[PDB]
Amino acid sequence: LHKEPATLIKAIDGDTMKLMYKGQPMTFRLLLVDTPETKHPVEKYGPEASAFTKKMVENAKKIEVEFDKGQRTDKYGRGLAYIYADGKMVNEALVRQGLAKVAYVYKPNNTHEQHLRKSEAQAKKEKLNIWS
Amino acid sequence: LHKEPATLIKAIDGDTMKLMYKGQPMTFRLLLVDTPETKHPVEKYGPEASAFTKKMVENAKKIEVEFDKGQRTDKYGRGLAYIYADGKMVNEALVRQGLAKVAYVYKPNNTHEQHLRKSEAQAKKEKLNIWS
Ligand SMILES: Cc1cn([C@H]2C[C@H](OP(=O)(O)O)[C@@H](COP(=O)(O)O)O2)c(=O)[nH]c1=O
Ligand SMILES: Cc1cn([C@H]2C[C@H](OP(=O)(O)O)[C@@H](COP(=O)(O)O)O2)c(=O)[nH]c1=O
Ligand SMILES: [Ca+2]
Ligand SMILES: [Ca+2]
Repeated sequence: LHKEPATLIKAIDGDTMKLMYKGQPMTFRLLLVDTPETKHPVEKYGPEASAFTKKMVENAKKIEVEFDKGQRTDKYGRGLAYIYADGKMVNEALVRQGLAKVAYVYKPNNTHEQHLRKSEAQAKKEKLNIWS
Repeated sequence: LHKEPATLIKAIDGDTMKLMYKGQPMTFRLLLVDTPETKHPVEKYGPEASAFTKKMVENAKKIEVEFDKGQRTDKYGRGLAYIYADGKMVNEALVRQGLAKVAYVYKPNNTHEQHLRKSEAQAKKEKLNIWS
């Protein structure tokens, strides 16, 4: 796996954002996590998660995307990646805060599954947000 | 944020101590500050800060811990908190004396950041210890 540059266009919610990738606007969805819903007819913590992600990506010097080993886009045409803001994985950051659950683990896009799972466990142990 | 009871087990240095929290021994590290080093291969004021903290927590009737809004432990498994000795925040007391600098401000655990920064400013104006 390798990290590639991208440019933030717009934060959408906790786990979705619009990025400029290779000179094309693309919706990206975070691999291996689910932040709570705020669009589809609002879950508890859905708003917080969004704010968190929005802040984390807006404030970054650099945004990078890292595809996994399998599919790079979902059925909705969303890029599927691990996305890093100045080197800190957004996917992990959310989970570590109890603002996301590890979810949608579709092989073979599961390289960071164990890392994320352990962040989840700590968050759960610390009774943070979703786990509170 | 809410204050929770704990029991002193041992003062370690200026910004680290061992407490009994919910019936288990844990190392705790003070949020938002850094006292000078005395362990890792001895900075100026390190010994002074240790003594201050040790005195403040040993003489207390009650010790309380106050977690902030995010992570409750660091990578070393140390609890991250605002610690209060008879209602007095140890973190602030140190800063107020110029025995610690405000440091390691890692969002979102930054609730008392401003209060501490003001204490620091006064300690600096007064040319205390580290700022002397
Ligand atoms: C994270 C992820 C989501 N998805 C799909 C699964 C869900 O589709 P369905 O809605 O049709 O079940 C949806 C979850 O995304 P959201 O959490 O953005 O809704 O996106 C993937 O196909 N692969 C992925 O890796
Ligand atoms: C105060 C604090 C320290 N730490 C870490 C940062 C430093 O890690 P590194 O040692 O890996 O740089 C270390 C500083 O504490 P000390 O002053 O006890 O060294 O503890 C946190 O991760 N979060 C915190 O809130
Ligand atoms: Ca979601
Ligand atoms: Ca220190």
